[PDB]
Amino acid sequence: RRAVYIGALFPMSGGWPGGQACQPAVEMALEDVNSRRDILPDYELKLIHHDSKCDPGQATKYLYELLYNDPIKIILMPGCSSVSTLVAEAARMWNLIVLSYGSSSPALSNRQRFPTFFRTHPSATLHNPTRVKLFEKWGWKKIATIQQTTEVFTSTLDDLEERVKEAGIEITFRQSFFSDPAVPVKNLKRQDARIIVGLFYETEARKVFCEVYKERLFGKKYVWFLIGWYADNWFKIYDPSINCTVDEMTEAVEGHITTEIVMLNPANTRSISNMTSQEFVEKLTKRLTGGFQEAPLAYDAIWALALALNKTSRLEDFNYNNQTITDQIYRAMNSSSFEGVSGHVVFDASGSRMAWTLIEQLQGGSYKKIGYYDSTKDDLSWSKTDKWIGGSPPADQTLVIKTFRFLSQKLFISVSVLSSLGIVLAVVCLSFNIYNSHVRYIQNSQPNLNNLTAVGCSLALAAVFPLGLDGYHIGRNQFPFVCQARLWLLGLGFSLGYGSMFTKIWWVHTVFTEPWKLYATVGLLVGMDVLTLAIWQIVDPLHRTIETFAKEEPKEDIDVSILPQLEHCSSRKMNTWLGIFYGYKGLLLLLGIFLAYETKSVSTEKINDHRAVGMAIYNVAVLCLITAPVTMILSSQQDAAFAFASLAIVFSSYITLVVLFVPKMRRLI
Amino acid sequence: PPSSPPLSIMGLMPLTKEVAKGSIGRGVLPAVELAIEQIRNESLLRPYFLDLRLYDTECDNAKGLKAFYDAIKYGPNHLMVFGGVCPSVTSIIAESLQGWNLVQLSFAATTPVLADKKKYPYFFRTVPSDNAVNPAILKLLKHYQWKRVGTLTQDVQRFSEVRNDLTGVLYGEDIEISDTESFSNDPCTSVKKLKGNDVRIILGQFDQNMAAKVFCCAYEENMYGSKYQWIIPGWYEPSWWECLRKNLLAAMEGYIGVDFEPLSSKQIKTISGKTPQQYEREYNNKRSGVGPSKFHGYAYDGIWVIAKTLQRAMETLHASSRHQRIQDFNYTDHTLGRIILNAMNETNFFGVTGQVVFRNGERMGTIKFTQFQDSREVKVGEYNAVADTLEIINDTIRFQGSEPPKDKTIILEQLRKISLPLYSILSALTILGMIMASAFLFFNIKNRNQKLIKMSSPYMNNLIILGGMLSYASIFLFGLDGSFVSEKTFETLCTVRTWILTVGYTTAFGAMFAKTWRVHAIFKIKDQKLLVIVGGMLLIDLCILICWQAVDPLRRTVEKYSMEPDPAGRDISIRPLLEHCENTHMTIWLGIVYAYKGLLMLFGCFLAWETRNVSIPALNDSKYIGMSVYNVGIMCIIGAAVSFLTRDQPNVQFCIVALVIIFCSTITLCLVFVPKLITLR
Ligand SMILES: CC(C)CCC[C@@H](C)[C@H]1CC[C@H]2[C@@H]3CC=C4C[C@@H](O)CC[C@]4(C)[C@H]3CC[C@]12C
Ligand SMILES: CC(C)CCC[C@@H](C)[C@H]1CC[C@H]2[C@@H]3CC=C4C[C@@H](O)CC[C@]4(C)[C@H]3CC[C@]12C
Ligand SMILES: CC(C)CCC[C@@H](C)[C@H]1CC[C@H]2[C@@H]3CC=C4C[C@@H](O)CC[C@]4(C)[C@H]3CC[C@]12C
Ligand SMILES: CC(C)(C)c1cc(C(C)(C)C)c2c(c1)[C@@](O)(C(F)(F)F)C(=O)O2
Repeated sequence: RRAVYIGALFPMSGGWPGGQACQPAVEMALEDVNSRRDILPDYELKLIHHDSKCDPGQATKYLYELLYNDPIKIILMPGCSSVSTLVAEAARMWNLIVLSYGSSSPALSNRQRFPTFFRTHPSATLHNPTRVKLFEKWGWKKIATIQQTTEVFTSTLDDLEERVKEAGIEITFRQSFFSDPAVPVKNLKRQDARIIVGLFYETEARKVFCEVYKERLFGKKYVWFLIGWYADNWFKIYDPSINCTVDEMTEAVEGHITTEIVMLNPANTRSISNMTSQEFVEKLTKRLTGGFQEAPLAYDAIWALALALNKTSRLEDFNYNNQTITDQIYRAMNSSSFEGVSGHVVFDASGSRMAWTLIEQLQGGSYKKIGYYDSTKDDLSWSKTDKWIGGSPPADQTLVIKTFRFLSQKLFISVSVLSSLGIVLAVVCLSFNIYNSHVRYIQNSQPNLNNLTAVGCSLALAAVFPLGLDGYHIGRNQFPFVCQARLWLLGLGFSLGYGSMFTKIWWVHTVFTEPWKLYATVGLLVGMDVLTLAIWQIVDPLHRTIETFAKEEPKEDIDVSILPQLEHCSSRKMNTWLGIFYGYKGLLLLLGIFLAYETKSVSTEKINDHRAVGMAIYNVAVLCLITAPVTMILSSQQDAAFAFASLAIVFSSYITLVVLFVPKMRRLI
Repeated sequence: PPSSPPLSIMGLMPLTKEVAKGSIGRGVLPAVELAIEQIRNESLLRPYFLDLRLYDTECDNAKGLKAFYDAIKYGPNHLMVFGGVCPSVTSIIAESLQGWNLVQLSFAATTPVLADKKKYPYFFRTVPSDNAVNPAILKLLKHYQWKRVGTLTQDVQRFSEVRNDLTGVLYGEDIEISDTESFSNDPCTSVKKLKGNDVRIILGQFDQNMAAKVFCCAYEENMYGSKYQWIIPGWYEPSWWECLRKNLLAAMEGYIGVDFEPLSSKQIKTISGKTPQQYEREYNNKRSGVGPSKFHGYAYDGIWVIAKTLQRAMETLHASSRHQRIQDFNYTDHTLGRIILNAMNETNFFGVTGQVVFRNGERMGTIKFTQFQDSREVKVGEYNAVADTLEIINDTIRFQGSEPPKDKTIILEQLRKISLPLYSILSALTILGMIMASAFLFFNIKNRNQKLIKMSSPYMNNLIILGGMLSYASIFLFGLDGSFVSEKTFETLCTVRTWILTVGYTTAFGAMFAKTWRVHAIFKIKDQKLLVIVGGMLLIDLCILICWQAVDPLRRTVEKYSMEPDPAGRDISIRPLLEHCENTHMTIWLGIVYAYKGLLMLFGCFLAWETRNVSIPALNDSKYIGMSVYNVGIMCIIGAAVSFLTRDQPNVQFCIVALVIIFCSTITLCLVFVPKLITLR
């Protein structure tokens, strides 16, 4: 029939006015036990309580009434976290014990600095190793945090820091504040970051996001992690202290995320008290949405306490100044362990009796589920109900895509048509002259070499085919087999036919002012160019090379900047090596026109080809003299170097060989 | 004092000498009792007298808190509490007072967070937090006109709050806050992000032991010289530095530290009738071998405050009963605490620290600016803030350079200019072909009467070469900008810069066309016919000219590059600038004229296809004309394209436009009229 007083500290406003009902809840749990006889033969556990508001000052006052003018106590049951953090340091000038049911400030695990403190609400560190998972999942690496600067959190966040430095994640921003939360978010938006973690309380948060809408932080790339042990509607409620509406956060918070912890045993097993969560909840609703998820910890705590008291046995024969009873009961609790409503109710420093967590999303109006998780196995159960306005997670930075500047393939085909026509004409006149290859106005001009001429021109006319194309879906893997193809193809096409006529001209000075000396002269000529090539060609070959311009501002997508790069084969000494080569080749026709200036109105009647010969030669020479510096200089604009480039060649052939045999054709008649 | 109670003081501080802060616990007191003895010798509070009950705190919150409770229960009704030095205890006590109708005052709350009366209403203090330095800093910046900053802190309550006030005070004060970072323990992953902006200024609001790591990474990124000035608090322990010794000692030297001032600098009569020098003499005589304080005279000022504000309080209408209800007060007269607070909200007077007054709670006070002058610290100036002032003294400060390190960059404009000699080289070549033109004039006009003169009325050809010269000296007008130009009439020339070209080419290319047209139309007034032809051609000329010149036709448009320039070797920035001009709409007014002249070519080439079946060799050389025409045709079109596709690099835009024209005009005309000298010779 003995009985012992207790005092204990609860909420009614502020950070967590949830134990409104826990107070009746523990009253229920209390009247549970004095009914039973295995509890205490003599003692009947009594209570005192006071409102605290989670304002430590008022709490300090009520505490003073509790000890100084209050009945003899031994043990205390507080609520929110700051308050415990206080009273633990406060205790040991009385040698008390204390236990909290709600508070998660991890720093309290320091058994040394805090000898006489016990928890059951796990240290909130478990929230974190959840989080990295998503950070490993959706490929996120750079972050900003804000926080209210109480002890409860700062250490939590410092724990975050290392628990991702194991995975090399970066942190690149922090902030802080006490009650004027306005400015650091304004600081954030001007550091442009996409991700947010928050770690704070309700009556801060309403103010926070109220301000946040007035700087437009939501929607596509403004993701927020928060905390889950708020109410389910916290933001909807009247704020008498801002200039905001409802709908603005009803639209602005959209997309955000929460995490919290499962407390009960989710299973279905008879308790020690012949109870289970189902009938538990029924009783709570019977005794009377907000402040409910968290109560059971009492209905574990005090049971554990009284079990300590069955273990231990004078009790009313107590003093603060004594020290021995505390050590007794403290060893008791160090040893204390069993299974109860929440689960394997046992104490340690890791605060990790539990393992099972909860994820939660919000999708337009209220809170919903996505999956669950357990950390011991890194096992993640999912449900596939997510949403993003966009349909996939954004990524903390506008990522750069390195495309290529295409070559406008829609136009390639046109000049390709021109190429085919030139080919037709080439082979036409080819088989033409060789067919009717017996006459005096036909055979007395050596048209074999003219056939060669058209042939080389056909080769360089093919020169559209290889080199007009890289920057579309053409090769992407093996350029060099086609890259170098411009080179071999060129002179084999170009210089040959070009010199094919030159030989003809060579006699008009060298002879008039045979055709094995001649043919081998051409062999010497071509092979001269070719060996002077190969010394640089097969020794110093080229390769596909990439170049890039300045970064740009695309603005043709959701959010990603464009960094174009270009490509074309070149070696490191293409400054003068390549233009002086062009010059070497050009000197030939420079002298060719000198020979023209000689051989005007000097027919000699042997070979019937001088007149428009020189004309065509001039026509070519100017085109080369032009196109070399122009394709050289105008390379960085790859898009239309090709524009002049081969048109020249086309407007060579299509206005070179065309002239060659048309009068000869008309010579038939 | 037997008539009255000893009026309450509840004194809280270190008392032992086990803790270093224990220093302060006794390093201040004797001046406190000194003032007590003064007011004993004066006895203002007649009929009343004062006293204090001292207790221990030890800055382990348990002991001090229990001690507080202890002085409550086992003592009289107290009214006012003095002390609170360690932060954690005062940040506790602050909120517990609203429940007992108290007020407190102390002399160490640098912990700024206490400003929120809505949280911690009944608190007061004398010493200025780190919060009330920012005004000074602002004014400093104004007085040097530094106007760009790179903030930096480290994430804890006591500094982050400073930052989150500074951001709030510079609203409407014409300076920006560009960059920002923060860090917990490892700073260096930030300073280089900051160096990436090359900014010239540092604020730093961070605790002691981290400066090592700070500057150890600074040197490894080398921020020091003149261009980098720094601001730090000054409350560090002097000689605080004991990765590299010399590296720092060379690097750091020349920063600014800043903090609260200990004392004034001026020996004016006080409230007591005394002076600073008197105060410190009384101090050092009052002690023998105890460490010296710095937050003591502030304390003394506060005690005088307590006195005079008490006197303000008891000056009350109902002094009859209140002069006893002092005594029977039972911790609960809410009205009383309201009375006291309303009283002290407007207390105001002088002491060792100048005047001392309150704003929401906080002192208006006095400030020490210091600089680190070659292995020691020295005062540099002073900032009274209540009058929003400043005082700085020459021959005291120093920079490593001499000038105020400007805060942005070596921004420079550097209007580009094409071709130093290109105004000269090719222009002289033009003068060469020009003198050849005049040579042809001389040796042409000489003969004027001969078998060749009748082959062609050479005044037509004189007109041709006239347009030749005109077209041909057009070039220098493109040799214009950069040097020899600031007049802004660039648009004026460009009108001419096309007018000339158009006319010269037009006329001097129609002339021989018409020569041979006449030869044909006679063969298959004579000269004024062709003046009529070109007076009609004027209509095309001027009509297109002015249609282009509808509004202006020429808008001097300065185009800006990426501002990506750093090649001076002078630590500067030159935003590359260039010019251009269009009808301020689109480039359509040009293919018109190119087509108009291609039509001249083609219909003129009707004569060409005639000549291809004319039996040419009678009197003239349209053969000499055709090569010219094909040549110039292709060349002009190339120039036209390549120009507009490269309005960008002008360095060549002026070259190639020259080479086209010079080849055209010269190696057409000259080596065409040469035959007309072969003939004579
Ligand atoms: C003498 C003749 C052969 C010269 C003709 C010049 C031709 C080749 C030029 C003039 C106009 C040009 C076109 C301009 C517009 C377009 C539309 C674009 O979506 C595809 C390219 C295309 C179709 C261009 C291809 C090349 C083009 C047709
Ligand atoms: C005698 C012949 C060779 C002269 C032909 C002049 C050619 C090279 C000129 C005339 C029109 C020009 C084109 C005008 C429009 C465009 C569309 C643009 O998106 C890419 C460049 C491109 C495709 C230009 C490339 C060069 C171009 C094709
Ligand atoms: C008689 C005919 C063939 C002469 C025609 C002259 C032509 C070739 C000239 C006159 C106007 C010129 C164009 C002027 C403007 C542009 C736009 C630019 O972005 C690409 C080049 C391009 C497209 C030029 C190409 C050449 C061009 C089309
Ligand atoms: C190259 C080749 C076609 C032989 C040629 C080159 C010239 C240039 C003066 C431009 C060098 C030339 C002629 C022919 C003419 O016979 C003419 F027909 F153009 F008149 C002439 O004297 O000028």
